[PDB]
Amino acid sequence: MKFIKYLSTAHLNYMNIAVYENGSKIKARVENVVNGKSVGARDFDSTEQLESWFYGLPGSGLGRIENAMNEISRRENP
Amino acid sequence: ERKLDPSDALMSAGAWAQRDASQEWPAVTVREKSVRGTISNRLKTKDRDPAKLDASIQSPNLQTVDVANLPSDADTLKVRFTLRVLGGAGTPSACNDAAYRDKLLQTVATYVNDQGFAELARRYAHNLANARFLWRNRVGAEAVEVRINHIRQGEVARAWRFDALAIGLRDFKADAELDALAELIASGLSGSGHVLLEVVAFARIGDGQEVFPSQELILDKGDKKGQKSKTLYSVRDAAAIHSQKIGNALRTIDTWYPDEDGLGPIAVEPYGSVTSQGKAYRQPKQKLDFYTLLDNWVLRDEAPAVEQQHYVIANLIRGGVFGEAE
Amino acid sequence: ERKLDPSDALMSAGAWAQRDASQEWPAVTVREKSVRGTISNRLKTKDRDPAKLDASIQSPNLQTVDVANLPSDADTLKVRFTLRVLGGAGTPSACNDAAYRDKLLQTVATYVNDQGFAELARRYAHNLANARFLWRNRVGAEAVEVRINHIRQGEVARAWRFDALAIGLRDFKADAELDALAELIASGLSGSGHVLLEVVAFARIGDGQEVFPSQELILDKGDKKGQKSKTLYSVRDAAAIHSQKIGNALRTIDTWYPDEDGLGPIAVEPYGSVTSQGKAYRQPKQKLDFYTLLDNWVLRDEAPAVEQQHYVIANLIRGGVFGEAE
RNA sequence: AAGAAAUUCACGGCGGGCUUGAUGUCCGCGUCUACCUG
Repeated sequence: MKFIKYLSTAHLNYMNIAVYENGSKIKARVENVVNGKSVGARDFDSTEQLESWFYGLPGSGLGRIENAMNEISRRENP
Repeated sequence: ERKLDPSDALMSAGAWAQRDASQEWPAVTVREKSVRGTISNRLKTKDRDPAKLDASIQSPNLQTVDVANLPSDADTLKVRFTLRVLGGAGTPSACNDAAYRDKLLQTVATYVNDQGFAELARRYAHNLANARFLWRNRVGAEAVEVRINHIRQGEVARAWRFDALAIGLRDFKADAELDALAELIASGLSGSGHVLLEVVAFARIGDGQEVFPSQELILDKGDKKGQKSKTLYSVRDAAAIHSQKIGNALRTIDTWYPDEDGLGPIAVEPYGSVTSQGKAYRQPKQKLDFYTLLDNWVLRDEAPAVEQQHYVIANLIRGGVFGEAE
Repeated sequence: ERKLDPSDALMSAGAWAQRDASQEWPAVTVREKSVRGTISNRLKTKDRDPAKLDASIQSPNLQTVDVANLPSDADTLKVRFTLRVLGGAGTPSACNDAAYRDKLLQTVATYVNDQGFAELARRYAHNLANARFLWRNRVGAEAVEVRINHIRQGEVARAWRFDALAIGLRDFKADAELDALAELIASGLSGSGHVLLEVVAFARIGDGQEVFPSQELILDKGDKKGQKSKTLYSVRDAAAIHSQKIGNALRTIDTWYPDEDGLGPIAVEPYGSVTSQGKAYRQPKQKLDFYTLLDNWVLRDEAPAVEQQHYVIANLIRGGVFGEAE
């Protein structure tokens, strides 16, 4: 639903962050790129926050994708 | 009268050890004592996506950057040594006794029946060709499962030991033996005479096997993989855990049993095509098939379900007794 | 009738070993036995800022301090010896048999079909020019990937061995061979006649390759990097782990397959420009492209998806059979 | 008071960076006594 770009060269698990927009919020549905079954997402404000807390996570380079993936998969927001 | 057991369970007679792969050079074949084990090395990968997609309802913006990127996971891949040509698989399969003496007896009358059937199928049907299935389709080294593929010469050395001393010392060449039909071999009849001396409760028998695939240098293997159930989130890096003994590479006994549980071409469909692993419901895990389905009558769970009442299977008994050996 | 497999999977016939780089001097080229391996050294870098910055929302004083400072880090750059001119890459790629005999068969009728298609495309289309793709675009040493760049003379010595003895002993000069078009070479037709004797199941074939890039002294390399997933926090120093064998520098087999999986200019777009790695979805990892997209019909996952029903691909079959060789 | 279970098929990590700069470690000091390589 109103799909946009990824976060920077998945994979490393066949898992991806796969940010895509909603009409008001933006969902960050951590998912595969094969058959399609995701793990837990998180809904929040626009891309301007998405790059902000995405850059606000530790590690360098690919570890930001991975620590972002573990950070979203233990979600609070249903 | 004489109903089936409410809960029956049988010990895995004809047991099986683990394998410790360790690499060698030919003409140093005989001296496999200080032969070093093969540590599960850790390659780290990058790919494309050769997996397909479901074609029900999609948006075409996905698959361009799905396919286009680098899927790059860490893959712990067991790799050989640099200057080692041979291989290794050290497994003492010891055969227990008591082909049908149970471990649980939810009705003792059914236990007296099944001991009567080991008395019949062990008294009438001699275990010559039976253990010729458990040898001539497990000396032709289905022991070595995926690493059998294109060996120069995969030599099996089934030593056998009373004690620290070892008397039965039989040597082979498992590329001269097929995997679809068991052919007449004299020393294979000696080893099947020895498993005759095992399953019919004659002696302590533990067959120390030392299989030497003479394939090549640094090539890959087929070691038994672990799993990634609730461990692909804490680590979230590995995707194929080649399982380990203390410092070496396993072959899990779970895979190692259908090396030798591959007995019967006594299935419903095939003739000389498929020699599957002799199981209840005869299901192979590869093909997602059910050879000997419920609607057919070549089940293990129809072999005492008919034989415990009516005594007639007629030499498909072997794929209903070897379902009870393991 | 005759639907596709629910879960198909094929063994990587035409396998590939690891490389152990080791450095030499010319006219000592022939005596590459005591040639010492090249340990992955550890340089320690101080950074700069060459990366472009964002265009959405900024403040122009950030690049004063950022472009000022030094985000310095350690990089384990594998460096040559001091007085060694040559190089080394010792890889025994052994070619397995069974070009389309599967490893998983989720429907046996599809397996009989695909064995029929290896019967057609191995009976009708002879593998002369097929293995001329797997040799004339892998003897021109795409084997050596980034270290091919500006060699004096990158000499490939594909020795071939039955045993400890070695009979097929072919020598080359891979700078006299292009990487965009395969040209007519007699000894390349001998080696492709030998991979003809490999993929069509004739002999045990393991090609011990010894590639000698004669570039220079202490220059850098292109060894295969590891990763820094959840290891850039415990150590938090290294940023490029050049992966190791026992005491040497790898080329991971993952990179080493598209040395030889680079087969087909049989793609959608290019003519004589790009000779990519023959894959399902034909995706190169560099360019983030998808040559042979879903909307085009030059997929591997449309080659039996059309050929298993309608038998017509017509010599783009090779980029739909070599997708099954590996 | 558990007994059996082929987890496997394959997989480009690369791409490029000035670590640097500058320096008092010193000051004293009983190893110790004897003893058949048969």
